[PDB]
Amino acid sequence: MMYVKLISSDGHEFIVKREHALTSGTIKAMLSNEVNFREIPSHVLSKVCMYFTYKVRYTNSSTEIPEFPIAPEIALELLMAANFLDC
Amino acid sequence: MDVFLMIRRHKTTIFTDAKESSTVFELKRIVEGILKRPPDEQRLYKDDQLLDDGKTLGECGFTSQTARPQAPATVGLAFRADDTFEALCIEPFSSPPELPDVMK
Amino acid sequence: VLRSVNSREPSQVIFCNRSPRVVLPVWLNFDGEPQPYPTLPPGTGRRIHSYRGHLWLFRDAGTHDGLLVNQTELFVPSLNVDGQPIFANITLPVYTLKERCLQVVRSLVKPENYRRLDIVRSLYEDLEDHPNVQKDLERLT
Ligand SMILES: Cc1ncsc1-c1ccc(CNC(=O)[C@@H]2C[C@@H](O)CN2C(=O)[C@@H](NC(=O)C2CC2)C(C)(C)C)cc1
Repeated sequence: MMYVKLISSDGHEFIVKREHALTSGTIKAMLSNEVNFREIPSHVLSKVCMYFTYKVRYTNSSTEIPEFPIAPEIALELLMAANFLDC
Repeated sequence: MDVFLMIRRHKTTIFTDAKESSTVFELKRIVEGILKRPPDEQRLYKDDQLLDDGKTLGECGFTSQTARPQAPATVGLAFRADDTFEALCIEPFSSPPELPDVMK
Repeated sequence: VLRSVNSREPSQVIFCNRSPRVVLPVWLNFDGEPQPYPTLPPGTGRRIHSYRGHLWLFRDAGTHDGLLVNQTELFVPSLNVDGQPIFANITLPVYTLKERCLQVVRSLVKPENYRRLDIVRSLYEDLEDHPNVQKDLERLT
């Protein structure tokens, strides 16, 4: 399977399916197999990756959809990230 | 049933899924394809517990309703350099800042 | 344009809330005006009397966030077969990460304080432009 590496500002290396990372048009542009995110710290990028998994799993599915959880403390940074990444 | 995992060593985190019926050893084969280290140079952990190769992920507590897409379960990973295995080290993620006043 | 048809042919429906939100059902009346109906708590159902060709949509009662019914925006009661009710399965959408973040930020910050947030003006605008049924009726047209 094809993976790509997404690297946080603090140096955490997140390895995810390419297909998953292409959820983001921004990441697609940055690839077109590693991308560095100078403004996205690991406590945000980890959650971004979890969102990819969530979206791929639950898009076009019949099984009941749970709420995607976001702790108050990270919501503002996650919002900024999602706006940059267009996801 | 799919289980959704983060396989973590040092500052490396792999997001992937696997069958509840699949084995620890089979998960090392997955890690091998990604990080290019054979199973015999890997130790996998649930918290502090070393996982046995022949056990299913299910038997080791990774179930579909706890290892969820939006909140995946963590599997610790340690590598053998030369003769002996390093200790299990998982770098924590960064800390969120304080809530801005208007969010309190 | 988007409005219920005055058919007068009864259709019994089960509104089934399979979301974790408090659900506001909204009937579009014969002039296209959204009429709100009693709310449904999370996981609850109601057997209700509607009519063929009537139009309904469903919202989070507290925030007006969009919800899906049988996987789509609008629900139109059809003919009941064998006297069985039509099921309207109300669920969460897969929101974009951005929309979900906006929801959470809106839930923690009083609207007067959106401007005090340290973000680009366009995100302040995104926060202030909260979900609203009128907005979506214009959109859906
Ligand atoms: C109990 C409840 N909880 C959440 S919604 C709900 C509820 C409560 C009451 C009703 C009663 N049904 C109605 O009001 C239906 C629904 C919609 O189709 C409009 N409607 C009508 O009876 C409408 N009547 C007609 O169209 C008659 C000319 C046939 C009027 C009275 C609103 C003009 C339906 C649902």
